[PDB]
Amino acid sequence: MLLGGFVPRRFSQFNRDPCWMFFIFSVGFWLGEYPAMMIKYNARDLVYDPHRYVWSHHDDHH
Amino acid sequence: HDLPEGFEFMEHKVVNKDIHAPHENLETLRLTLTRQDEFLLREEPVKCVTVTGTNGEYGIYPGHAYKIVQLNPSPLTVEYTDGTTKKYFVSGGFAHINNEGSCDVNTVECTLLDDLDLAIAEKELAAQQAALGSAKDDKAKSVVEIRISVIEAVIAALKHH
Amino acid sequence: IALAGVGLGIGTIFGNLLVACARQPNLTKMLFNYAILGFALTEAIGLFALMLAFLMLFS
Amino acid sequence: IALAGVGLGIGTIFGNLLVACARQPNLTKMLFNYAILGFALTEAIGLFALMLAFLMLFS
Amino acid sequence: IALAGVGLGIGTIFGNLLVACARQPNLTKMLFNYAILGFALTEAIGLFALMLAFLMLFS
Amino acid sequence: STVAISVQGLHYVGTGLAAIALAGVGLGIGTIFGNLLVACARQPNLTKMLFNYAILGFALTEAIGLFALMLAFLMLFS
Amino acid sequence: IALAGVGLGIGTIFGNLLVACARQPNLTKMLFNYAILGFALTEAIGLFALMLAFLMLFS
Amino acid sequence: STVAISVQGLHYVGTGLAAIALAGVGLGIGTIFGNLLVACARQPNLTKMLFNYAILGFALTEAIGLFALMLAFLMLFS
Amino acid sequence: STVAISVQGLHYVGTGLAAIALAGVGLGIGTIFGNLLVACARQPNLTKMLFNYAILGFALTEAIGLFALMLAFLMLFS
Amino acid sequence: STVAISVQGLHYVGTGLAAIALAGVGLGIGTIFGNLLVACARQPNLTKMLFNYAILGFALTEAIGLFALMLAFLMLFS
Amino acid sequence: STVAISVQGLHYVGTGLAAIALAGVGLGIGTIFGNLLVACARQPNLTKMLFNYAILGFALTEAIGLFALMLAFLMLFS
Amino acid sequence: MFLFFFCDLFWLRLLLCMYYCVWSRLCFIVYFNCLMLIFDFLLFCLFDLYLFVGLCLFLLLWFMLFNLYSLILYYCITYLNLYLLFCIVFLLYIAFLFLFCFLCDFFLFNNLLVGDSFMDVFFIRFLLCFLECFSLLCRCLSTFLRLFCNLLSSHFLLLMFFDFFYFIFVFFFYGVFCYWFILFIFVFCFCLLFYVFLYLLDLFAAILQLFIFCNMILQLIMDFLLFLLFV
Amino acid sequence: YNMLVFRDPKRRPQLSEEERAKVVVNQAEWPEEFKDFDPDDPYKNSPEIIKGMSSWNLFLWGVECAFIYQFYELVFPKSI
Ligand SMILES: CCCCCCCCCCCCCCCCCC(=O)OC[C@H](COP(=O)([O-])OCC(O)COP(=O)([O-])OC[C@@H](COC(=O)CCCCCCCCCCCCCCCCC)OC(=O)CCCCCCCCCCCCCCCCC)OC(=O)CCCCCCCCCCCCCCCCC
Ligand SMILES: CCCCCCCCCCCCCCCCCC(=O)OC[C@H](COP(=O)([O-])OCC(O)COP(=O)([O-])OC[C@@H](COC(=O)CCCCCCCCCCCCCCCCC)OC(=O)CCCCCCCCCCCCCCCCC)OC(=O)CCCCCCCCCCCCCCCCC
Ligand SMILES: CCCCCCCCCCCCCCCCCC(=O)OC[C@H](COP(=O)([O-])OCC[N+](C)(C)C)OC(=O)CCCCCCCCCCCCCCCCC
Ligand SMILES: CCCCCCCCCCCCCCCCCC(=O)OC[C@H](COP(=O)([O-])OCC[N+](C)(C)C)OC(=O)CCCCCCCCCCCCCCCCC
Ligand SMILES: CCCCCCCC/C=C\CCCCCCCC(=O)O[C@H](COC(=O)CCCCCCC/C=C/CCCCCCCC)COP(=O)(O)OCCN
Repeated sequence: MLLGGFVPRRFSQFNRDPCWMFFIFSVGFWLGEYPAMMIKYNARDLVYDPHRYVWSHHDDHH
Repeated sequence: HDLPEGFEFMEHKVVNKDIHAPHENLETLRLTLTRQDEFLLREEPVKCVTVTGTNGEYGIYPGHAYKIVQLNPSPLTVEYTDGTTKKYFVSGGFAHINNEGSCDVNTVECTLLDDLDLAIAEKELAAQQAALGSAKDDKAKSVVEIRISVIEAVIAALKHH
Repeated sequence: IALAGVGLGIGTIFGNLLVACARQPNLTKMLFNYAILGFALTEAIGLFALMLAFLMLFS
Repeated sequence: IALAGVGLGIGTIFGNLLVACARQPNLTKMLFNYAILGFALTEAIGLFALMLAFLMLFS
Repeated sequence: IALAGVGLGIGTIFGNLLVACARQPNLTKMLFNYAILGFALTEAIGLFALMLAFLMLFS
Repeated sequence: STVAISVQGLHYVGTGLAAIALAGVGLGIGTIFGNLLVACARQPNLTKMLFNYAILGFALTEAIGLFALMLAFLMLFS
Repeated sequence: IALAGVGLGIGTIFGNLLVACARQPNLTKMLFNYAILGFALTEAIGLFALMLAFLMLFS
Repeated sequence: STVAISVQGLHYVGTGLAAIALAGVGLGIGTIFGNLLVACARQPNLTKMLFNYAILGFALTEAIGLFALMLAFLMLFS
Repeated sequence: STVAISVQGLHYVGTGLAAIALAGVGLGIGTIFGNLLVACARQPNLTKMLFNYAILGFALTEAIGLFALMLAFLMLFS
Repeated sequence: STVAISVQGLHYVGTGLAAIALAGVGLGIGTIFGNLLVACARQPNLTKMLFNYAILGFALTEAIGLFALMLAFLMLFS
Repeated sequence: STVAISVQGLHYVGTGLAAIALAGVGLGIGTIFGNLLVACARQPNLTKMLFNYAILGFALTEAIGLFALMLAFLMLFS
Repeated sequence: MFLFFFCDLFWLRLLLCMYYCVWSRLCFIVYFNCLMLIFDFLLFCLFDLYLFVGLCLFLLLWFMLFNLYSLILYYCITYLNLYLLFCIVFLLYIAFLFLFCFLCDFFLFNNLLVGDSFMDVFFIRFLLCFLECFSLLCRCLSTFLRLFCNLLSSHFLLLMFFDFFYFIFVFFFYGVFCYWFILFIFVFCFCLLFYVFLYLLDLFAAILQLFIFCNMILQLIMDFLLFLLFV
Repeated sequence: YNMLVFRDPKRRPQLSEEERAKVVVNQAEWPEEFKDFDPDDPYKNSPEIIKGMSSWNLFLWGVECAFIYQFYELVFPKSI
């Protein structure tokens, strides 16, 4: 119902409560998984599967 | 020297209802009919009142939304919860409808439809029609047209019933 | 699709009927008859569209 | 589909008729006659479309 | 698509009903009877549209 | 390759479309007579002049209808 | 496409609801209930269109 | 392979579509006259100035209909 | 197999569709004048001022119809 | 059997359909100005303020037509 | 016999049909602004609040246009 | 065929056990109208008009535990099947209808014959009666269909938008370092705004649809209730 | 103030202006945590749950966990 509870005023206060500490850790995970995906899936050495045209989900579900 | 305001003498103030208030189902309407500063009905409970305004006819029943109506020369009907109808004829004025369950019809002249006569209207209509052709100027023509319209409305009301 | 213009037309008649009744309820018995008359005409138009919908559907 | 507008147009006439009657119940006869006039005029277009439909149906 | 007209027509009836009652709350019963009469008459046209759909989908 | 095709039945489709325009005309007639009644109730004294103007509105709107109808018949027989 | 005549019909009801509340605000409850009734009936028609839409989509 | 096709009867279809453009034109004209009657009823003394404006609106609306009609006939003769 | 086809007559269909846009434009213009008559009968002292705005609205509303008409010419002449 | 077909003239149909969206824009503008004329006759003192808002609606209403107009060029020229 | 066909020009038709959805959005915006002008004249003391509510409604309508436009670009490219 | 699976509420069941081992007041109810059926005093009903309160509360709780938490990514609405919702609505609606019918009071159906004696019985009143008796079952069907399809459509839209957001965020963030960074920033702000708007809309609609799911049943009940006046 | 949709509750005043003006404020009696109290930042002086553990440290911890989750297979791949 969103009635009350501890509300940090800014980022620096998220360490003033264990629940908000876990929340900021989770937010860090959420936002930091994106740069990791950028680096991993846009890497120079990444190569498409040579057999990618052998089979695809499009033919399977069709 | 605190001049008592003339309205203060009249303690029967108007009962206006706040918007947020809970609804009430009303079975009667408090009608207040007035002629030339003389009331014929004092907050009389009635079932409904029919009034002919400028745009058209209006049938006011209890709980009708707040409104202001500019009446025109025409009959006015009042039907009580008992099942009795009383018909007047008005020449003009205003009707105030309140959502609280009140209706104040203040007319310049309100007379019983019975008091009116048919032959008198007919002869007056003929005289006005004759005088319309001999109207001095545009203003006279408009005045005669106003008089003719009133007479026609009276005749129509009489012929209706 | 012609029925779309018929069913909508009927609703318009009844919509104005409610306003007319809310203005002069004592005339409801008269207005209702006229409202029925309008429905008897718009519905008749729908029959013509229905007739074609049936003739082609069975020919 | 041409009948969609025709049927809707009739509803408009018989919609305003109720409103007009309540305002001036003394003029029901004159208003009713005009409403019938409008209905006939709209029906004329309806038959024009109906004629085309039948001609293209049995041709 | 015929349901588009029926759906709109029903909403128009209720749209007039709401204002009709606000004008005369004392008649929230008489007006209501005519409104659902309208819904049934308009829904009747929808049955034909659905019937044709079911008479062609299963054919 | 060059291919020229002449479909005879297409003229039916064009004719039906021209008939649809009649709906915009037929509905327009109702609008004029829908407001004529209100005007008569508002100002009964002008029951005559308003009627003449309404007829004029019908004429102009009807004329548009015939213009569309001419295309409908031309393609029906050609 | 039948949903187009449904969404508009719903908008018409609520559009009239606000005016009716503005005219007879104390009567909001009865107006609100009748609006829900009208909304329910209009949605029922739209779903019949969805029933056909899903029947054909999976056929 | 390259294939060029020339379908003849299509011009009937396009012409019919242009005819539908007159539906709004017919409706629009009816709307003007409908409002004219109410305006005359409200202000009966202005039976000429309102009439002049109504004619102006019809002329402009008719021009739009004529624009569409030119395409309707032109395609029918192409 | 790969097949490339080039139909000539389709341009008629697209042209007719563009004309339908005029239906709204024609109706929209009628709406402006319809309100103009009501406005004039409600405050005739501003008739000249109201007329100027109505012309402005007509010019803006008309401009849209030209865009559709331009597309019709582009496809009709291509 | 696998068959791939490439019809060249279909972009005309898409362009015409996109142009049809302009009817709503034109009608919307007409409604805006129609209400403007009525509103001005009611509160003439605030005519200038009403005019600015009416133009704002036109700016926010014509923009939608451009998106539909944009799609026409993206398909007409491709 | 089994025949599989792939028409490369059918996405134009789908794109055009999606673009037609903007006709409702444009008219909806016109209705919002038409009422805004009427309301402003009625109660000019609340112009700011009415203006904010009109913007809110405009944003909601624009979002629907984006939904319709979303299906247009997707089909146009995909 | 017998399939063994489990609902997606085990964690929520654990939380309910942990937090509700002790009593707590409830003051906010999604559908409060099931507790106040009579608004005019001195009116009382001999029918068990408060029987629906427990089912209403349980249904609200269950559907809220499912739908509201379904916004969280990868959360599954285990009951999301058209015919399963049909079964639920059938149970509730038909149970109340058979409660009214088992009363063996035929006069209760008099209102089905719409209208007054002044209208043709066979060609007007009777047709409308048929249509209304059809409308009852249509109301049941409409309730279940609306509940199913609102959820399905909202979640389809959310999945599509999230896919687009992931695609652009992952494969086009490098534009921040390029000369066209402004376009990417505009697109990213637009996507964030749309994300927030979609989440708010879904949160509000999930609760509104339950209001309406319970309101349809309460309306069915009210259509056959008669109130006596105390004297 | 707000943090996303979470709004900080605010206590309604109970004392009238006349009574309020007669109140003597003595911050010496106040706890060290709440001195120079500011409604817009009541937790500025609130002690940390873990000494030396900043919010940014936890955010970076989460980022590192995400990086591990995404990159562990890249260094220690396993067969199907
Ligand atoms: C052949 C292979 C094996 C399978 C055989 C199957 C035979 C089938 C026959 C034919 C049946 C045809 C029809 C089938 C229709 C199915 C429909 C269906 O599934 O719909 C979905 C639907 C999903 O429901 P749901 O929403 O998920 O909620 C149900 C849940 O149970 C949660 O709901 P709930 O929380 O409301 O439930 C109440 C709950 C309230 O909460 C609790 O009580 C909490 C605990 C919950 C337990 C239940 C959840 C199970 C979670 C997953 C499994 C847990 C780990 C198992 C590990 C297995 C390792 C191999 O209380 C209980 O559950 C009471 C049981 C508590 C047991 C405690 C035992 C303690 C032992 C301690 C021993 C200590 C020893 C010390 C010694 C020391 C010595 C020194 O299923 C049902 O509604 C139930 C279907 C059941 C149908 C009857 C089946 C027949 C009975 C089979 C019994 C087999 C026993 C032998 C197994 C041996 C191991 C292999
Ligand atoms: C108000 C928002 C509240 C949240 C609401 C809920 C959530 C809503 C959703 C949005 C949340 C946004 C994200 C949260 C904010 C994060 C930034 C922040 O505030 O930092 C506080 C913090 C200061 O607050 P504090 O509590 O006083 O901290 C105490 C000290 O910082 C000292 O810290 P300590 O005591 O913990 O000690 C740590 C230790 C250790 O500190 C460090 O480790 C320093 C950081 C080094 C880099 C490590 C990676 C950092 C994370 C990047 C990826 C994050 C992706 C997600 C970002 C999401 C943004 C939307 O310190 C040192 O040793 C100092 C470093 C000395 C070395 C300097 C050179 C570094 C070289 C790095 C090489 C690696 C580069 C990569 C390539 C390598 C290739 C071989 O400032 C920083 O430290 C930031 C530095 C880096 C900035 C860029 C980070 C990514 C972009 C963030 C944009 C945020 C926009 C917010 C707009 C708000 C409008 C109203
Ligand atoms: C009454 C109204 C309640 C409103 C509550 C408002 C909540 C506001 C939340 C703000 C944002 C929180 C972000 C959390 C991030 C967690 C970590 C993470 O990575 O998640 C990303 C996830 C997914 O983000 P993503 O989709 O970008 O993930 C990308 C991952 N890949 C690329 C692999 C696909 O974020 C969410 O989906 C969070 C949405 C929350 C929506 C609100 C849910 C409300 C209903 C549940 C309430 C539960 C209360 C229970 C209480 C006890 C009951 C007994
Ligand atoms: C004689 C004695 C000898 C002893 C020798 C001991 C040697 C020890 C060597 C190092 C061991 C390291 C073990 C840990 C790392 C394991 C990594 C791994 O396998 O990951 C694979 C898995 C992934 O496996 P995966 O490969 O299946 O995942 C990939 C998935 N896809 C493909 C979809 C991307 O990684 C993780 O899941 C990492 C999760 C995070 C790990 C760190 C957790 C820290 C705590 C955070 C929660 C608490 C926060 C509280 C905050 C608030 C407080 C109030
Ligand atoms: C050892 C690391 C050294 C790091 C130095 C980095 C310097 C970079 C300077 C230039 C940056 C812009 C480059 C623009 C072109 C990039 C093109 C691209 O993606 O190429 C990838 C390089 O891209 C990457 O791998 C990096 C992607 C992005 C990395 C993001 C880093 C962390 C960002 C954190 C964001 C957090 C939020 C901050 C917001 C700030 C602004 C509001 C390499 O592969 P290609 O051969 O080009 O093609 C592959 C096809 N098979």
